[PDB]
Amino acid sequence: SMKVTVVGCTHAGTFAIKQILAEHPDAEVTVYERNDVISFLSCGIALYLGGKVADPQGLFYSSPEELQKLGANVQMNHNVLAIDPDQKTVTVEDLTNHAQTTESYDKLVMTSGSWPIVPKIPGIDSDRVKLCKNWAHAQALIEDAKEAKRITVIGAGYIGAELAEAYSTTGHDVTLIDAMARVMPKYFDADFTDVIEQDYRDHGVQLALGETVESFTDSATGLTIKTDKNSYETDLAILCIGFRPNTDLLKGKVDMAPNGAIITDDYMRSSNPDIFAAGDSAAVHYNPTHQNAYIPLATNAVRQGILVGKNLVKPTVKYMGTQSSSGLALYDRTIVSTGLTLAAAKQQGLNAEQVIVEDNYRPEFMPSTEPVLMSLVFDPDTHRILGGALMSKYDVSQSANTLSVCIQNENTIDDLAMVDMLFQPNFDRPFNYLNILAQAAQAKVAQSVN
Amino acid sequence: SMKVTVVGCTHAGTFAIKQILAEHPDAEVTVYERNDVISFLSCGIALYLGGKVADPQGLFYSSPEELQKLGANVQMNHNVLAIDPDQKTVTVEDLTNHAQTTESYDKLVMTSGSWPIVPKIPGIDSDRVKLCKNWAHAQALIEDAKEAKRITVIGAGYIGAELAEAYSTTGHDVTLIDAMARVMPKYFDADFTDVIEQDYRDHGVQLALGETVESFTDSATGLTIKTDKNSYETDLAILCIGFRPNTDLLKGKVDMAPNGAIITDDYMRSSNPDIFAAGDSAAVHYNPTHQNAYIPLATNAVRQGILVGKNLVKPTVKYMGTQSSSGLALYDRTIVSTGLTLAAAKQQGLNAEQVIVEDNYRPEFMPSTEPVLMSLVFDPDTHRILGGALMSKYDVSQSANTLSVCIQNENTIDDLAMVDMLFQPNFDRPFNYLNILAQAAQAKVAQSVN
Ligand SMILES: Cc1cc2nc3c(=O)[nH]c(=O)nc-3n(C[C@H](O)[C@H](O)[C@H](O)COP(=O)(O)OP(=O)(O)OC[C@H]3O[C@@H](n4cnc5c(N)ncnc54)[C@H](O)[C@@H]3O)c2cc1C
Ligand SMILES: Cc1cc2nc3c(=O)[nH]c(=O)nc-3n(C[C@H](O)[C@H](O)[C@H](O)COP(=O)(O)OP(=O)(O)OC[C@H]3O[C@@H](n4cnc5c(N)ncnc54)[C@H](O)[C@@H]3O)c2cc1C
Repeated sequence: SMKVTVVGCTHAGTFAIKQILAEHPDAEVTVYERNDVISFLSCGIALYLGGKVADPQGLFYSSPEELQKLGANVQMNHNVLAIDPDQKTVTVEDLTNHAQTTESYDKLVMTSGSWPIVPKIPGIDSDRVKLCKNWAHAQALIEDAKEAKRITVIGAGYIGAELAEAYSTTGHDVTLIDAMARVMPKYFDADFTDVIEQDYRDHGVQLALGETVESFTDSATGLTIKTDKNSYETDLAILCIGFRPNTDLLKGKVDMAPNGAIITDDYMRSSNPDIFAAGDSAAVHYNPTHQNAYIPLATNAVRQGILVGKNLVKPTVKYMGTQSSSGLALYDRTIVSTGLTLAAAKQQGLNAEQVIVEDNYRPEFMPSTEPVLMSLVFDPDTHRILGGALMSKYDVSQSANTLSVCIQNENTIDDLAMVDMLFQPNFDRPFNYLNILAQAAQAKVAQSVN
Repeated sequence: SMKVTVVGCTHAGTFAIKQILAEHPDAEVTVYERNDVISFLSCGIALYLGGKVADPQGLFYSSPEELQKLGANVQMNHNVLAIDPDQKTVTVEDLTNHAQTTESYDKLVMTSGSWPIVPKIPGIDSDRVKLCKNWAHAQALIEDAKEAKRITVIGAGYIGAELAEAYSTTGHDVTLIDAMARVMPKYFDADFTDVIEQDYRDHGVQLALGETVESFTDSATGLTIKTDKNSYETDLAILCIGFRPNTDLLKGKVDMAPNGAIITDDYMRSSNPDIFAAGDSAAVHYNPTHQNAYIPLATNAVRQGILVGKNLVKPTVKYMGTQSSSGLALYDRTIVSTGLTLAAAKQQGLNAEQVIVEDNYRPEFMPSTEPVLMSLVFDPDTHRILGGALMSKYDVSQSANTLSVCIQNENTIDDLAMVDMLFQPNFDRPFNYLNILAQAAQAKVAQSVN
């Protein structure tokens, strides 16, 4: 029977194994995972530290026992040491006793995920510097936070943004450091990040943007972080400066993006047709640019993992690409986005323009309403929508998914300006705020012809 | 100068006039309207009677003074008595002094809307039987509600359902009478309306479904309503049994649906190329069936009004059709839908199947979560989505707009099962509930092929 080896099992491996067992019940599925746990939702780390999680056992949706019950050979606490594609073998180490074995496979599923970026900064190995990815990192931060009054987050991505907000609302002195000029520049344009950065300042968070960390120096009174512009002392530092594909097992053996992300076809097959990749270990087709990108999100992991099971024997279901749709909740604001920002679109030489619209999402005669700040990025010549974002105290998260479907179908600002959307004052004005947003883009395009 | 006559001005006429004046500033636009007010939002009637509207003056978004300021010859309190499309002339009556005039036009915009259906039932002319459409009807119900403990709603569509809910939550004894079997069967299937009808019973509303009103008889202690199965005494009866296109001015002169709705091309031109129709006076292109239908919603009126302005001279912007996307709030429940129900699809002999899913909309480890009941109607052959509905105490209204864009682009259950949507525990599971909905539809299709 067909032998399948799965390297790594958090989200992409979990969905791949379940899919393979469901559609090929005769296949021999062996899975190796360094940790003793699977299906951990890292998105809940900041939610717990922020107080919002009572039972940490709810942060798991699967288990090694469940995959075993489904018919999988589950080998937890195993570290894959080598992958031999020409001999189609794999060498694995049992971390409980160093026992090494060499096994054959017919298909290999590379779901080894990613690992945080740790730069060559002097003193970064300090015990007051912590990572924040897996369940082990979470349990450490859970116990270490009660004593760390001063928290410093290094890296102003969405993960770093969530940690700073979660620690600020729980009685900590928070400093947010990043070398980039703005917070979360991949998701939102300057109009959005200006409001968010003001929210951090209003809540006492010290913003140290545009500064590069140079050294970590430990003393009795805490950890001293020196940047090219200032110096800070903290009780704990957390690294949130991005992720790197954990694919060195296949380096030089399958085609890769410069950062190590495995390049796949539309059926999740690598350059080696017997090695599949899914999740943080792989690149994704970015629909707005029709090129590969590294977008390490759980949405890609669960989707690509399913496709691995669909296409294990032969191509069956094509990958639909992604728009990198994301959403965040910070200081009672819902901040969502999808596709390209204006900055990213121009940074990549695309013909793009932007409209910014602020409106109450539902009529004022209602008992309450709330302003929603909206952005729409579009090609001024083809009118094709390239991206969009919404920010409001009202939960506007589902509108980003509406925009994602628009971009998936390559709809224009003219499609969105008039497409049928419901009206009821409990929810919106006669035209939905997404219609109003696209009508503003039309007016900006019209203001150009005349 | 091009002379334009607009017959009727609530929503479709308001948007048409503003659009015509903006894109043809040198048009002579003359508008006649029986009422002395424009742009009244009839959806606010039930919202006020439910205590959700402090100032009823805010239920307007434009005014005759505004249209005149924009350049239009605004003739309020005028009743158009005749239209001659051959000679391109109109005959109007000034309702303030009975004065009649006769004017010519180059183009005529027929935005005469609709009027409630009044059946030939004995006693229905009683002063205790009230209509519920325009601002004059609203003021009467606002003043009568104080003296009407017992309210009887006739017609269990969305309008009557909202009135019954509004009165019942404000201390009124409510009876909901209708001859059809379910409430709002044009929007929702039985799984949804069973829960809705149960909410009415839990809140003390007397559901008189499957009953046919036979007479209204005034008595000493109010109004006696006799049906074929029961007898009711009430203080106020409100007719909510549907709407008829108010188009008798053009009967036999332009092509019409059997109910009188004016049939237009994709540019809102009637069979007479110089007469446009928009709003409740017209039939709409229904995308799920690709046929003309009568769907009197404010969403269609504001859209088709805009298209009249853009297509006044020559065809410029095509009509995108509609999905009849709608949404309501009944007893803290957000209930939204778009496209075909399974009942309506089978009633028209369409190859259609349905899947029903109930799930918590976001993970259980969050501080709170809420169940959402979901429906997806699809063609089991082509996999094309025909319609969908969602119901939850959490505001899921935006998801119906996502399904509308899906139907607009003729996406399949396979497209929706895997299309990129954001994940963050504040909003959804790793797969958005819309993804999960379409994945269950794939499962139903899969269990039939094997
Ligand atoms: C704090 C945090 C918050 C996040 N929030 C969100 C969010 O809100 N929304 C969203 O969409 N995404 C979010 N993400 C990203 C999301 O968690 C990742 O995309 C997801 O973990 C990727 O799934 P994966 O299984 O492909 O990768 P991984 O989770 O990294 O799984 C890889 C596994 O492979 C194992 N492994 C690696 N090498 C070997 C080897 N030689 N032998 C054996 N095992 C090996 C590793 O032990 C690891 O467990 C967040 C991430 C973090 C860190
Ligand atoms: C209680 C109620 C609640 C509703 N709730 C919603 C909702 O929540 N969401 C939604 O999308 N839709 C809703 N609707 C429907 C929506 O209000 C209508 O579709 C909308 O009014 C249609 O706009 P219209 O201008 O085309 O038609 P109309 O509102 O009927 O306007 C027609 C105008 O033309 C005038 N007129 C007619 N004949 C003549 C004549 N010979 N001479 C001069 N003037 C004339 C009339 O006086 C009238 O003012 C609701 C309707 C009602 C009645």
